[PDB]
Amino acid sequence: EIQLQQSGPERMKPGASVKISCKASGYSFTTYYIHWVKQSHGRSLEWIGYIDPFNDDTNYNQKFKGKATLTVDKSSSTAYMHLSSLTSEDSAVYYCARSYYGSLDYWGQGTTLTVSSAKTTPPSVYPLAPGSAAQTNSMVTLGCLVKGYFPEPVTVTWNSGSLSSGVHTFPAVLQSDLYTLSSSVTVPSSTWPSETVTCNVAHPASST
Amino acid sequence: FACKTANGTAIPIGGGSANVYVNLAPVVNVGQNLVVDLSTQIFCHNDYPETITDYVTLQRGSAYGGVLSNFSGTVKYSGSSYPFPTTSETPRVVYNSRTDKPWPVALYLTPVSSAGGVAIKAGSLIAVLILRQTNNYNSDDFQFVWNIYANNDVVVPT
Amino acid sequence: EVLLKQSGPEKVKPGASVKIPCKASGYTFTDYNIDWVKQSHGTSLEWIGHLDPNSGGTVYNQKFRGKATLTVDKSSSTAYLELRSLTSEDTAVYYCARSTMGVYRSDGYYAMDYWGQGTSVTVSSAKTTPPSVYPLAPGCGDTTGSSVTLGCLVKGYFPESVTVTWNSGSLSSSVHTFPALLQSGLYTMSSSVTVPSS
Amino acid sequence: QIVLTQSPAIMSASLGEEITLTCSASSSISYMHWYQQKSGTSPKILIYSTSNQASGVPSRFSGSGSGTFYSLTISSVEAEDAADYYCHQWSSYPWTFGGGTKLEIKRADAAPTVSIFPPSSEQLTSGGASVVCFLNNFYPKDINVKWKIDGSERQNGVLNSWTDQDSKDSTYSMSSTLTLTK
Amino acid sequence: DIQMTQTTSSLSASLGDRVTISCRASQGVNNYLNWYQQKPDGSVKLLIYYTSNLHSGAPSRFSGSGSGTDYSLTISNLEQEDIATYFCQQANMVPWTFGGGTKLEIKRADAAPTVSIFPPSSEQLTSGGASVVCFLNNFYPKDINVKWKIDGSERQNGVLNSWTDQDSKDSTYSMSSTLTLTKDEYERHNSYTCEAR
Ligand SMILES: CO[C@H]1O[C@H](CO)[C@@H](O)[C@H](O)[C@@H]1O
Repeated sequence: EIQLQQSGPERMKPGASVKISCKASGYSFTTYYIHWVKQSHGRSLEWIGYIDPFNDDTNYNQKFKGKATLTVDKSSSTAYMHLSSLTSEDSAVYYCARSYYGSLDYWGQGTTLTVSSAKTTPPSVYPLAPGSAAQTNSMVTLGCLVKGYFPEPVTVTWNSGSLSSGVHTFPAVLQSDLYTLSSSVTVPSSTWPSETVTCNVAHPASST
Repeated sequence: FACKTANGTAIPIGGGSANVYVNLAPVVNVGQNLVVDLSTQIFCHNDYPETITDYVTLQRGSAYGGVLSNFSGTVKYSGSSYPFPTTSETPRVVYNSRTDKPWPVALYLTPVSSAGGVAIKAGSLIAVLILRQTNNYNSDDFQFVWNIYANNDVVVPT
Repeated sequence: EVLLKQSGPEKVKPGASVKIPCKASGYTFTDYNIDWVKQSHGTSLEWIGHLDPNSGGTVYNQKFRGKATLTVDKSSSTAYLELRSLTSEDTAVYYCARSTMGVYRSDGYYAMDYWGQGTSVTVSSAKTTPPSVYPLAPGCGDTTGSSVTLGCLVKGYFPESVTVTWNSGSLSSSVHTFPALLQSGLYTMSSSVTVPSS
Repeated sequence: QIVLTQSPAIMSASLGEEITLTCSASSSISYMHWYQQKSGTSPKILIYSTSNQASGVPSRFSGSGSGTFYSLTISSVEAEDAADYYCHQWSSYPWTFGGGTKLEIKRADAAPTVSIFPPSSEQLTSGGASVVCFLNNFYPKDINVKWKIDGSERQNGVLNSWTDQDSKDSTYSMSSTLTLTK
Repeated sequence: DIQMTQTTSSLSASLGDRVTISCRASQGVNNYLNWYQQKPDGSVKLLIYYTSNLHSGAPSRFSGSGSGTDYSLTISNLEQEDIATYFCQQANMVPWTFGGGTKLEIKRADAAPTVSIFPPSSEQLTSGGASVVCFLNNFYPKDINVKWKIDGSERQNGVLNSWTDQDSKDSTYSMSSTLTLTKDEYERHNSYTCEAR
């Protein structure tokens, strides 16, 4: 049915400019307006503006004036958002949406943008094992610490997926412009150290 | 707050009525749109931008004549689209300058089944649009009526 | 480039019917409409009807409602005009043309912007007669200058369509063609050329 | 049905001059469109929506008018502007064309370059004969041609044909013939 | 611009319960208030427009009401597919403004954290650093505070935290804390502890 398709994720550098596209299909393109919305980290929605596909008349949010610029290409039914002079605060998800009856009726899938001067970096992995005594007699908690990599994402698994249950993988957090992640699994104390366990980490950006 | 058309006919302060004659496309195919753009025709301004803000809404929009009998469509107004003829009042457009700014209204009408021949006759009334103006400052709420006429014939292949 | 091609001239009997094709090329056939125009007596232009290739819908002129029907074929980019019962009043040149009308044009350009060469239609019961060609040559008293004048005479042909070419088409200037005139139910025309003495 | 009237049906203009063609209508219309048809060629769009030159039309063509009265102006006449001009409206159904106005170029007078041809042997074999006289490259159009046989005038069997005005040298040409038995 | 405030950021509910979410505008919007739903995976779609109108394809469990400055969303039978975040938006005046959001969560029996502490690995020390980490698995509700104590002294810097979303299989929350030092700074102390309540 009605569908809006955006370009893929982008990775830019401070002071640069980026352009993202939204391809509309399934309706008369010039009949309805196209809007743009930005969701930050912490997930609060902010509204950027709208463009008329009929004649390229635009209105912008006063917050994003100078920064943003919308254009449309009615030959191929595609809209463009341009965000220039990027800073660290411009990392977010940007959405394109159609408008009907005062409401953003259909949405695109969302384009993730990262602004960082950092460069590709392979991760360090460190195992975590209990100290002089276990925290509990019945169950033992084992951890894996993945440190100082870039960029996202990174997958982690235990015994090549054998430990499909009882595992936690916390979201990654920035520190020193590099990402850090940790994961934890819990097994019965009769299993470890009798049965071997290993933390398997893969980083596609560095092919690790 | 006052409005005037492209040919210079005005509506004074307080509301009134006026006539608009619009050039249309001569043919609209089955499955295509007849665009009636009124932003290039109707202009409005604010007399005291230093202390008053004006809010302008399309309070009603009605079909007459050939558009009533052969067409269905939607109205395009300040960020979104609504049915035509309108079933409720639209949101607000803000006027805050002493220089004319267009009234951003447009009709996208598409032929219905069983339309044919001369869909719209020249000089016939095809719509009445009501512009409602309210202000921040006091209790004023005035109505500016617009009568839309076809300036040529329109035909639809059968 | 964009080009519309019609058939050759036609001769038909009174009370017959004829169909005229008009093939399109060089552009998206479904992105424009089609018009038909009839030119009678070499001066009087008039509009027959308007056709939508996507759906095949037509807007006729009520003067021609019982006479003409307009049809389309998307699979070959071809439009047709059919005339149902020809009489002496139906002799004219019939033009197909391409029209931008049908959608909203931002620049306001609604026109017949490309025309096909016409198809002449002659309605008569008379039979076809091949022409007779007689060459023209100068006489004895030549008084030849730097250039000389020759010509050809075509006599007794029907219907009215004849093209004269000189020197296998090698010459395209200093050539005069004279319109034909009816003579006892047959046409006749001549042509002339001026060439340097040789 | 709206009737469009062009006056006069024939009009003349010398090279470089400015000349204005006119088309009037029975009832009011919103636009006027102009088509040009050179000799032996289909009609061609020249002006649309009363003021706009089409694609590739030279800027010396302009249009103006309103209501029931419109006009087409050629600022400076070139020799290739000898053609028929038509006015057209689609503002009311059905769409109608004007009657046409022929444009003729005035130039300097020129004498005709005469020729004559006796009947060739081919027609002599069939027993009939036709004598042909040419008159090439002359201005202006009006000219009268007479025949004389053995010192005596012939007053029958003569047929005459005029070409169209040339688009290069703005002249006419004429062919006169006489058909006789043996 | 019109400030739009939602009362509560999180709503506890149980499957089949009747959930209601309210919105409030700093100035009257002549209706023209919409409700959107963002799934945890990040997709957004419209539920209700013009304060009462169901969008095509939205389930019938949703309804809208309100007028002037106060509006509400209602779900008749809360389901598992309906656990997401909800935003109110006004369209009466440009710029369009959104609400803060409200995320739904399932009600649960309280569970205490399963706390653990890990000394730094040998390899980190070989690479000249140290990080001690603390895991707090499967607690409920989501509110929890963590304090780091070194040799009986408090600390407030050099700490990173990470919370997960509510787990689908058992509706419990988890958290990890990491304290990162240099090797020399790590080696000059003896007692590192993680206490959290
Ligand atoms: C001074 O009062 C008038 O001028 C202002 C201009 O904004 C209007 O709002 C108001 O309704 C009256 O028309």
